[PDB]
Amino acid sequence: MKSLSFMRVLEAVRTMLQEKGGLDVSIVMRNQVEMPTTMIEMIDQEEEESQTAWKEKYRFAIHHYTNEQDLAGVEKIDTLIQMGFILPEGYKLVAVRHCGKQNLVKENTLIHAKTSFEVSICRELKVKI
Amino acid sequence: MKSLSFMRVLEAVRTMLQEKGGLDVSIVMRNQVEMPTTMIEMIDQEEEESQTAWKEKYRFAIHHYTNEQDLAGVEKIDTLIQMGFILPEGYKLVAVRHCGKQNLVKENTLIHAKTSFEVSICRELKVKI
Amino acid sequence: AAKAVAGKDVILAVFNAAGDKLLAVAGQQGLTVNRSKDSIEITSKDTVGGWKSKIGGMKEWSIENDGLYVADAESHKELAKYFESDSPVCVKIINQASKKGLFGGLAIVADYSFEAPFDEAMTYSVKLDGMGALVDLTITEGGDQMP
Amino acid sequence: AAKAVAGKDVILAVFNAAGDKLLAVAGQQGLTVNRSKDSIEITSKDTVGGWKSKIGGMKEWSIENDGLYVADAESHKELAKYFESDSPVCVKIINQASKKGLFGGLAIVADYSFEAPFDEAMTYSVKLDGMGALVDLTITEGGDQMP
Amino acid sequence: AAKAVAGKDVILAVFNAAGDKLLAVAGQQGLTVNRSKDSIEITSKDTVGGWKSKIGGMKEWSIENDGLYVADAESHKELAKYFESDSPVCVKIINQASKKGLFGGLAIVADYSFEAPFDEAMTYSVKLDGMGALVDLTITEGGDQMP
Amino acid sequence: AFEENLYCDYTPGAAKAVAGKDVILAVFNAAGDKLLAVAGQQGLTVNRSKDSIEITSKDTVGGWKSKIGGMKEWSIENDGLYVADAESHKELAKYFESDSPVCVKIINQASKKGLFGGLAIVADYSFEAPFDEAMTYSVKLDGMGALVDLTITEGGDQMP
Amino acid sequence: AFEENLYCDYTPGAAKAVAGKDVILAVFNAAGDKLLAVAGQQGLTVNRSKDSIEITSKDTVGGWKSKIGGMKEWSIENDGLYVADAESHKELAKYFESDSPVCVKIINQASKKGLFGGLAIVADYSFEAPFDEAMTYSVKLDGMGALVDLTITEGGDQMP
Amino acid sequence: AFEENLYCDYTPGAAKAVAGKDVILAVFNAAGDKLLAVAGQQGLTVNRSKDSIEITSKDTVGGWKSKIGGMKEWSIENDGLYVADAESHKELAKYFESDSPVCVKIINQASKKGLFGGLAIVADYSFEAPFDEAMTYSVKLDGMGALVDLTITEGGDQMP
Amino acid sequence: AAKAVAGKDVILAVFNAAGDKLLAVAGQQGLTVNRSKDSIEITSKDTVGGWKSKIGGMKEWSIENDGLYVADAESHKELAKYFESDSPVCVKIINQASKKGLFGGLAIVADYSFEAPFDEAMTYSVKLDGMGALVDLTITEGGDQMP
Amino acid sequence: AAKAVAGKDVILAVFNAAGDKLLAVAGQQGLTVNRSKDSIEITSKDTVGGWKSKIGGMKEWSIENDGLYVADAESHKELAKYFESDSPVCVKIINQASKKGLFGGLAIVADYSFEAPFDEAMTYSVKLDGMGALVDLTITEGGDQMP
Amino acid sequence: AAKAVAGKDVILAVFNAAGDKLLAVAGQQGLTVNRSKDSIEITSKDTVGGWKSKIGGMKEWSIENDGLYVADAESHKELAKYFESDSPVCVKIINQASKKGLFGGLAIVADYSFEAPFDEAMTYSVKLDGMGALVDLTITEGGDQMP
Amino acid sequence: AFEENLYCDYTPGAAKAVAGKDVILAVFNAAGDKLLAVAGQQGLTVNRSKDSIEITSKDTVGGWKSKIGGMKEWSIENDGLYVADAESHKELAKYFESDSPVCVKIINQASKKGLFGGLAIVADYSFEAPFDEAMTYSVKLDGMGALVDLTITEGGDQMP
Repeated sequence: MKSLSFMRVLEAVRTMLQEKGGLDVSIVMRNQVEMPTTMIEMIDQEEEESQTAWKEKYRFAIHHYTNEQDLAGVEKIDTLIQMGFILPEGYKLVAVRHCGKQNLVKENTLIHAKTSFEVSICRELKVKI
Repeated sequence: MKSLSFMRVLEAVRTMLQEKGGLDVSIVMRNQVEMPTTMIEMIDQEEEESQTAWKEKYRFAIHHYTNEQDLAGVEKIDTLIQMGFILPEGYKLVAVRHCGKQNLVKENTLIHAKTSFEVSICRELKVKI
Repeated sequence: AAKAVAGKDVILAVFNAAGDKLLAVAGQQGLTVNRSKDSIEITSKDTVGGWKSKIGGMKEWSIENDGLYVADAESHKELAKYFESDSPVCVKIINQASKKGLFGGLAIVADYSFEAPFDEAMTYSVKLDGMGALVDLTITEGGDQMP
Repeated sequence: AAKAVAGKDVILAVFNAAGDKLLAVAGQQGLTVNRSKDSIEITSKDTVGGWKSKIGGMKEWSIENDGLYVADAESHKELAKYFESDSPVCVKIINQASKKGLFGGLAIVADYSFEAPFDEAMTYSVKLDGMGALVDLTITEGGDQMP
Repeated sequence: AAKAVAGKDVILAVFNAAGDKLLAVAGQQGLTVNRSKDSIEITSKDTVGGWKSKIGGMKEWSIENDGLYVADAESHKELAKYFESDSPVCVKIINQASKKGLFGGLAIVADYSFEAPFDEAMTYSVKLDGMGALVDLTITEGGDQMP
Repeated sequence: AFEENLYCDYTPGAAKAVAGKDVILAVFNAAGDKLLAVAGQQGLTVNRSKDSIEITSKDTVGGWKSKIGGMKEWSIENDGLYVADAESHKELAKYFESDSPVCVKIINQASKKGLFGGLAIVADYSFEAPFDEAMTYSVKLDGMGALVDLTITEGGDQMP
Repeated sequence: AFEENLYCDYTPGAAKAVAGKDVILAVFNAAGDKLLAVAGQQGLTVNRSKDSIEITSKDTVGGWKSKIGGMKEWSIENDGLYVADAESHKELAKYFESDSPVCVKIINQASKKGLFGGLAIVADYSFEAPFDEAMTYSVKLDGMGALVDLTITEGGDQMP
Repeated sequence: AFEENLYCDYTPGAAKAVAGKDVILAVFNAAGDKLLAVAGQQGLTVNRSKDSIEITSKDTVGGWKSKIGGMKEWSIENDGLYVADAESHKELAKYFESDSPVCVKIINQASKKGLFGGLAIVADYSFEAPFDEAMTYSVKLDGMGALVDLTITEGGDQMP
Repeated sequence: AAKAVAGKDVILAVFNAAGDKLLAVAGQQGLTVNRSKDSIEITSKDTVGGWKSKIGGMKEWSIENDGLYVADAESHKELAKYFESDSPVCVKIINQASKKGLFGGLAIVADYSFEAPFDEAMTYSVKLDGMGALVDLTITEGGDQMP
Repeated sequence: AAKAVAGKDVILAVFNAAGDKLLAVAGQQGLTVNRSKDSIEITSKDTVGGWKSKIGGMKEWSIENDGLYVADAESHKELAKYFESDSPVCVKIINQASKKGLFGGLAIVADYSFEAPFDEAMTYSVKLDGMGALVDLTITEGGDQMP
Repeated sequence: AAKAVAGKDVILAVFNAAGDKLLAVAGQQGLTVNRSKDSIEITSKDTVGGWKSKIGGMKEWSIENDGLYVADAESHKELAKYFESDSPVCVKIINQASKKGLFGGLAIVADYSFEAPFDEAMTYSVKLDGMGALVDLTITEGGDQMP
Repeated sequence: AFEENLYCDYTPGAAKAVAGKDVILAVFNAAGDKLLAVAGQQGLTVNRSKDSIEITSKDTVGGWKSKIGGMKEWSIENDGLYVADAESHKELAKYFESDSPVCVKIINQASKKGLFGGLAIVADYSFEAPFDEAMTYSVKLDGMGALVDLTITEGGDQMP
């Protein structure tokens, strides 16, 4: 079964977020922004090592910008992402773990919280016939 | 059990610091600063290996800026951080240890002491039923 | 089909002394089931060919299980009684995801040992030697008492 | 020529009880075939030289196959039946790429064991002990039934 | 419950010569308690089936404890006397955090060896072979003298 | 079981072997209506011997020693795991104390064919109690009369 | 111990074995009121033999040798660890020097059932003291008459 | 050695064993005033037997054979390392060539108790010298008369 | 001189059935030649000194080879024929760089086994046991047939 | 106290032939002291319980010492003389930091080997097997000569 | 002193058939000189104490040498002849840096094997078993012929 | 060898062992002027036995048989490596064929002390040649009279 591109993962996570949290989340990543929002950045994608199944690790990021320190929003996004989401048929979401940089900085006139996630997706089992 | 977000760790440690040492310490990171203060810089959060328990390592930093050499104050901050803090139910601190950069510089017209901590938090033990 | 069975869903269960409860061994982290058969030799060289002839012999089975040790749980205080009382124990292998029984049989606690490393959690190991038939519940009807 | 044969293209196949269907054991992940011959000592000290004299003895063979374990596949529902009934099993090696058989023979299931790590899938291991001649199908015409 | 016991809380204690002081063996860094039983073979082939029959055998136990070695410690001046005098030693296993004993018994110091690396501290190893019953203190009332 | 038996030959033409777990000893009860299988059997030996009388005559060409076959006798040896409660063991003791000739049979319990039936006397009934093993028994039966071979004679297939 | 005993059969229908750690030799004291278990017992053997008288008559059809049951004798071998001050070991020596018959019994502690009782003489009381081992003893008893089998008779179940 | 002996039981009620390293054969010197322990002692075997006389009368009910006890005898076999200059080995030879009886005593050097004393003669004084080992000796002593046991009789506790 | 011989330049070759073609074993990846001699002990301790005396016994030799497996290779189609017929086989070791033979002799195919991973190419292993003398061609004149 | 002893402070020394000088073996990098005791089995099954009875047997000890090898050192010129001349060596283990002796005894040089790796320095290994008592100096007064 | 001897300075040398030349075997990369002495057990338990008495037994020695193998090197053309002819060979261990001999002996080529991986150079291994005394040239005068 | 012999006891007070490599067998040549050590020696066994006559009379209290020692005999068994051209072997064969008594001696070549001298007959002179070993020889000598013990008698120390 062909490897799933990061674009499908992005669509799936956007749909899960908007459906279960009512969150308007954009996928396109920007550099210089304004006004509070929530944005998803795909970092990278690689192959994990397991001699049982074809498995891939997708690392993405969630940028939450807001003029106020919003604890509830970041905690809710944490809960929703760590809960898991639906994938296109033929893929299994195995593990969602934190990895990479976790940051809470203030830029210009608003606070920027960066939360990086690493999700494991299995596509097929490594067995002959 | 779902992993803690870094922001929860920041809130717990900030509350512990303020309540036990009477220190006004902010979580939001600021780059160009003036007047003495104390700030907490979240570095990252990763998943450490121990094949009995789900344990995660949170690396953060404490920036202490003072117009004059503040010695016992950073001593007290370090000592309080090393004694441990209260985390929400279901999570246990395992060890608090120094890691990363430990730095003491003079910038602009004030001294900047950076003390980086790495804490281990066990969420639940790795066991089938 | 299933194409696989994830390992965190196969567990070892032990019948209590009365047999009314199937207690799942707490702290389980590993499980190995060994089933072997002897091979007898009948090579008599009045037979043409050139390959050494054999038949299948006698069958035996055993189970090894290791994991974290908890001293107060109900399951670990019963293995102690079984080991001390020299009594056969009823063991079962359960797929707690597919909810199907796999193998049940009478076994003898041959080894009940454990280690206490300084920088780790105190772990335990158990070996059960088979006394008689190990029933393959994957081919036989019944055997689904879950707990 | 081909200059190689990829390892994911040679598989173990088992004949069902009636022999009508060649079932490929599901979850195949590894395979090794051992074929050995004994050596006799004809070392008699009336011969010039200084080297030890030997001849060829008896031949035997064995097969070890391990992989992921699924208990619902018909292939694994037959291996249990053969194991419990002590009946000889018909085994074949198929190069499912070149569509040619490799080695067929009668074997006895000497071992049927499997492991359940908590962070992996439940894996199974099978040892088949040689019962009689192992017909080399690469040197003998025929033996190409595909399933 | 606790769901686990931290390994840095299980310690080994030795009764002094008069039995008045339970000395915690100084320098403890590891601990292993092995409890084994034999298996008798009762295969009588007038019995239908096809699986090998066994009964409970004979039980014994042993302990190995290793760590850093300090010669002037009181506990290390008691183990030496027991080893040199061929006298039984009373050993106990303590969960010093939960203030509960686990196993006590009489043992003989079968091995007392220690090794001194060039770039590391001097370490020691001890093996105690069981003389008789290893009394379990978790299913028996009493046995909680801490020191 | 196919490919025209190109490598797997299940054709029945012989057994080529008889597993020793398929041969058992059976003893007739005192009334003779029940064949008891000696419980705990683990070993079996059948001895059948004939002497040789020498008739070397010093007027025969050659240089070899001439003989004929002597008298024939037979005996059975058995040993195995012993329990004192089994009925078959409750019959061997009775025969031993009563000096009663006992009818014994050798049964291929797999092929359902008898092998040898005959009348014997219990010459030895001994047993051991090793401390790290299971207490086991040994029996010797001395043949009184012919050992009727059931592999050449017809009948004798009572399995119990 | 449940699921209708689908795989775990706990039904007691026999013993199928008697572990050798359960068969002990017991000796009656001089007064006959105390049964002492010989201390340090580690091995036991009971021999029961019968002679075979041949009656082969040269006028019998057949071709097999004729034999009957002769006379019966029995003996006991015991071996184990020897401690000199044990009461049982201080009694066997007395019987050995006095040439008195001694009453012996075979006891299964687990079944609490007597097996074989009789009168015997210590024909041999020897022991060895290997330097790297424990000093062990061996006793040989010969019986002057009936070895009463307590597995077929009623009574004789005193434990000590 | 405490906690009310909850798990550690030292309470002396027996020895439960006698290490073979504590049992040593010793002989009296020619003057009979010095008890010398044979150097290099590594093995010991004390054999004691009594003959059995058959009284089988063909008019006795039952079915077993009648026996009584005959005459008694004893012997000692001791082997070990041999050194030529030891007094014990310089005394054994004196007994050997002179054919004089020697007083022998078997002593438990741990319990400080004697076991058996007697008068014996060296019927076999042999020794072996394997090239890749230390040269080893063996001694056989046959007794003339009673082997007086010191476990039932009072006295005989001289150590040396 | 050469100061070394590259390991990819030394190969194992086999004579065909009639012996008219020297075929290099297709798929060669490794090679080991073992030549051993027995040792007899003659320590009669009438000799002064203090060192244990020894003399020479008998000489044996063997070859281990392994590599990738190609079923259609005629050399691989000849090793099977030699293994099946229990016939002695003539083997030679060729330095294809200097075009010089090294070792030739008669051997028996003691082991012809091969194993196939899932993520690699199917590999083969051959063991040849010496049937008598192994003549070294580096000391003796001749033995340079290349193919 | 100390709570530890650095491994660079436990050092092995031997006595010269006259015994007037204690020489530390130059070049040592490691040290291992083994002290073992045998265990007899005395199970007399007239006893209640279910555990196996044991007493202690004989005691013997051994020393492993390895390090860098320098030939001209006088101490290594003494071990060689002992190994050749089959004379016992008086060996002592001392703590050069606390200036305390630990263990003294007679030993035989059972193994005296050394290594000469291409990219390293020549390293030596020594095995000492003691004939009898290894008197420990940590429980008895005396044995404190350092040199 | 030197406090060390480099391992690239210790070499193995062989006397040729005539004995007029000392050959430095080409391609040397490792040396091992094993010297052992047996131990005879003199446990007679009429001796007070509690330790096992032993004496020195018999002495033996052996040499292991591995490295790169160039067949045309005339040094290797003597090892082959000695191996084939079962003739004892004179061997000397030489320090080419200090210009001092270390150990001379009469040895027998007990093992001569070599390996040819395709991704490396052909390496050879040689075992020499000692036929009697190994003269230690470090204590004895003389023995300084380098070549 | 010092610190007041605190742990190392170098004081020689005995031997406590004699390795078999120090005990050899030597024979006298025909002229009787050279003591030759048997070449290739690897084993030695000296047997010294004494007969025992029974004097048991049926009017003696007790129960033990009365015994008195009879005659004494000695023998030697040697074996080891055989080389044909050795002088000692070229002397043994001459004695074997000539039926001449040979003077034999047992020598402790380390302590330089004689042990046993006597006159013997070469009763057996056999040798084996296993194909995978060295050809070994075995010799048996039976003594014609007294074997003089040299550990109790002064003299007899000719070393060669």
